[PDB]
Amino acid sequence: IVKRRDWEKKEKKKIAIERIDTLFTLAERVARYSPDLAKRYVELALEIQKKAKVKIPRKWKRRYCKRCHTFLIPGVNARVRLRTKRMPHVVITCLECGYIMRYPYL
Ligand SMILES: [Zn+2]
Repeated sequence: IVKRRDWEKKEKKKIAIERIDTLFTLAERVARYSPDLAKRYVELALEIQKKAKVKIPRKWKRRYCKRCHTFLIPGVNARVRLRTKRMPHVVITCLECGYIMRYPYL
């Protein structure tokens, strides 16, 4: 039963990650025309993350505003800059609400 429960737990997390990836894919496709819908998809992905206790894929972790949850598109509603005085890092500013997010470049 230990192995069975472990397999089910692992598969459930994989499913959660699969769903999150799909929701962000849809968010990106509808974001430019329907930003409110993209925000909804981002939030559904965040709900799954919370319920399954999983991490958002690397390819999507920086693509939404942690404050307002809008899907971020450089030039449209996001400013992306790099700072290197100390640790090189990416500075992403949500232009819709002004929230600033930083990520390691390396
Ligand atoms: Zn924002």
